[PDB]
Amino acid sequence: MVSFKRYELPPLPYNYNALEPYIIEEIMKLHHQKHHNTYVKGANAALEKIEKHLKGEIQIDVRAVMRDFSFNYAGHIMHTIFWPNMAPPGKGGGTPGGRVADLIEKQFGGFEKFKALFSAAAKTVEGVGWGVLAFDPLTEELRILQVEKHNVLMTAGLVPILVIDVWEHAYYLQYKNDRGSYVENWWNVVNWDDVEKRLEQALNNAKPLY
Amino acid sequence: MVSFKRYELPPLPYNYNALEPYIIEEIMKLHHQKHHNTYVKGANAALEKIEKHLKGEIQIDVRAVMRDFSFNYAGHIMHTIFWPNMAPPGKGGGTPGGRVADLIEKQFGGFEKFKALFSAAAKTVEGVGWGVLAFDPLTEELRILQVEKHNVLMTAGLVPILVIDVWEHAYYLQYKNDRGSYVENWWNVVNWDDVEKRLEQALNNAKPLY
Amino acid sequence: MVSFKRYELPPLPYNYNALEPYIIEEIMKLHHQKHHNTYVKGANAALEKIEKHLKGEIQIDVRAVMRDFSFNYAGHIMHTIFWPNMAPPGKGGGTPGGRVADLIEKQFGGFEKFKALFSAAAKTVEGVGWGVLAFDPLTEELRILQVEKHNVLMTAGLVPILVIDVWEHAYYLQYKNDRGSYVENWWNVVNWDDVEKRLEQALNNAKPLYLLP
Amino acid sequence: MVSFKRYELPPLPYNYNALEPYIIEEIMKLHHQKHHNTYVKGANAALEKIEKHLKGEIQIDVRAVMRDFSFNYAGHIMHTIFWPNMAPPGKGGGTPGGRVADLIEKQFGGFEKFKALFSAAAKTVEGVGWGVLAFDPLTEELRILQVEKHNVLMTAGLVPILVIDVWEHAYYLQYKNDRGSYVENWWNVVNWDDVEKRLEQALNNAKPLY
Ligand SMILES: [Fe+3]
Ligand SMILES: [Fe+3]
Ligand SMILES: [Fe+3]
Ligand SMILES: [Fe+3]
Repeated sequence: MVSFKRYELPPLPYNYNALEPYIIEEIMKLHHQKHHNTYVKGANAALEKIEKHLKGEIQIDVRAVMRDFSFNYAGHIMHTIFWPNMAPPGKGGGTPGGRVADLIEKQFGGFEKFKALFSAAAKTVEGVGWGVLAFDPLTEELRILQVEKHNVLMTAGLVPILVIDVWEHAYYLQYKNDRGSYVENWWNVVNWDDVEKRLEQALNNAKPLY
Repeated sequence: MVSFKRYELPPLPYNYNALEPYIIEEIMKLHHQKHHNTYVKGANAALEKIEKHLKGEIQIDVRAVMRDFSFNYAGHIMHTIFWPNMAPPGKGGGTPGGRVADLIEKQFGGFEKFKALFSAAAKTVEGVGWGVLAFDPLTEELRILQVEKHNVLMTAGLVPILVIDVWEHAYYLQYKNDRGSYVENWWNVVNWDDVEKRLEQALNNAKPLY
Repeated sequence: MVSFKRYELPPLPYNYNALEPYIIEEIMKLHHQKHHNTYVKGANAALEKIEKHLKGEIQIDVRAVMRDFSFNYAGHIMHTIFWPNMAPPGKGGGTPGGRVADLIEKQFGGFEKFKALFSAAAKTVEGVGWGVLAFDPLTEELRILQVEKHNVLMTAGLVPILVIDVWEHAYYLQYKNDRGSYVENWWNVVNWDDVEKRLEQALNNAKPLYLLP
Repeated sequence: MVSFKRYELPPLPYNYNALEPYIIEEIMKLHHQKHHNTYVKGANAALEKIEKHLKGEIQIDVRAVMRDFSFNYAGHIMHTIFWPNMAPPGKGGGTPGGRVADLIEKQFGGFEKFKALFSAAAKTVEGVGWGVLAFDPLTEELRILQVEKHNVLMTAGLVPILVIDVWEHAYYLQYKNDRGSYVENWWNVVNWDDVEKRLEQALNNAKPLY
């Protein structure tokens, strides 16, 4: 038995204020340094308990520790995708090209219509959660869904390639209750290059994965 | 637009009575022909609604339809993994070798410790759900977790390689309320070569996705 | 400190085979002696942990232990209402009268419309759960809802007066996957006298719990 | 048939700035006028769909509409309890007497032990939700629990007599990520007069409902 590899906080791919005016520095700071850090620490702490259990040192509530692992792992991986999904206005914003634009044209009937559907998915998350654009390994097509918290409504298989955090902490300081305006403005920092790089990996690796 | 690719019910890799005496024919029949078919039909039905919305013919409750998609897609993919995860005793059962056994030693301290943990995870799912052995693309390590329903507690990233269905319909006609005995018996039909193939694909393809 | 009062498994109000042919003896036996008993034990086990935590004897995961309490307490109270909600065919079945019929006409446009809606609610629970007819203390009207597991989608305030268990263990041995047939057959053992009494209590007692008199 | 009685947004028992310095005016105002109002509308909108369905005027997804009703009704009743559970500091805060103090002594081993447990329950809500002190009709005793969102982990029977909102919108503008500090400060505005009156009604009324 070798000890588990610890999860690590991935640094932001841009400065804390690089997403202004659309997302303010203070949100980015809090979001990355308080919130994301906590998921990393929480996922590791769950695995530490599992380890002490396996080594016969303690007897854990397997369901409880696994619920802790699930929520914190999911928070960790969802944000790890969230950050590079965005970029400073210029590098971020506008409309996609390449392979992403092609499937969006094919599945959703154009960016316009995709954007409307994704925005509606994000805006209408009940409570806190995510709007998610995912690659389906079973059909090699794009799917849009919601995730509640970090780990509710998410499924096996589906590979998130573009996600928006619609937890209240993601916008409240700036947009107050107005999640709709947040989602509208988030489009101006979407890093279509990062998304494109993900659809590439998925088209190559996801079906041959399942 | 191109109309979404439909999901389809996979055939079982063996006859309905082939996992006897561990899982009786009537369960396998009902489970595949009734339950799994419902998920295929529901996942498609959800995507038909999204299509009509995209064609501008109807307006949908995006949240509601994506919850339907989520549950049925999850049910479909989880069962698609579940069937080939099992095999008629001989091909099914026993103790794993290869890379599966290798990381089972590294992560869990051996087959018996792993078996005990996986079994406890499976047995203690609250309500209906799944015990899941998954490959973590962020650490390239095994993780065990539970899923409730098909689409609760599941996270992005984690690739399920071995799953056990602990919904009541999976065992009740034979084991009645005794999920524990069903879980103990299920080990005798696990298709470890299938699990091995899945882990190999996961080691090859999963990490370069996130 | 004296701490907590324990939950106990109630007896059924009738023999295990008393709801036949609509619900078979085997289901009633397993459901009561194994499933319901398990919730009683689970709720008590959670309260024992909280106790030890409060005495400083251990330090629990409060979230985890409260999740266990929630699920098992909910299972216990839901089955506690479920059993007397039914009665052997004769006392059970048929159509309600009294205050329940009055509110069903007002809220739902009659019994046939109510039945169609309640049945749809029960039949379409995603995964395992309950169909629930409840009294709303804020409006003193009936409401129908679903509950998933025992403790998901349930809200504060609403007082369940008629519930149907649509967990798979409630019907599978007899109806197999055909939850629809089970739901249809279940109407034949509804104890409307029990539902009526619950509504009487709700009309008298529920509103003041929330809107102070 | 009679059209349903609509839910209405109650006024607060005090002005938006009356809970300062513990909860700032801007939070109280947004929380009441935006958040609570939205639940009232959401619960009414779900009931209207049910009505139109019953009148044979529209098609509904019964599950979806009932999920909408559940969430919004729950948000409404929980905030309806939340507001009078608080009072301007002076009338609010301090230490309970009467029947509430008596049960706190007998069950939790006194106020400080109760406060520590309730605070722990509130602080550790996973995602958004509520810390709840409820009266249990089966035992005529107090119980503590968490609720996630407004309508997850709540059970039948239990009557909330004291609740704390730990949705991020309840604290984020003032306390940022520091929910712990919010929970600690909230004790200074607890209206124990209100809690005592709720308990007295529950002692009188709750058990016979079941
Ligand atoms: Fe976040
Ligand atoms: Fe299944
Ligand atoms: Fe049951
Ligand atoms: Fe709130």
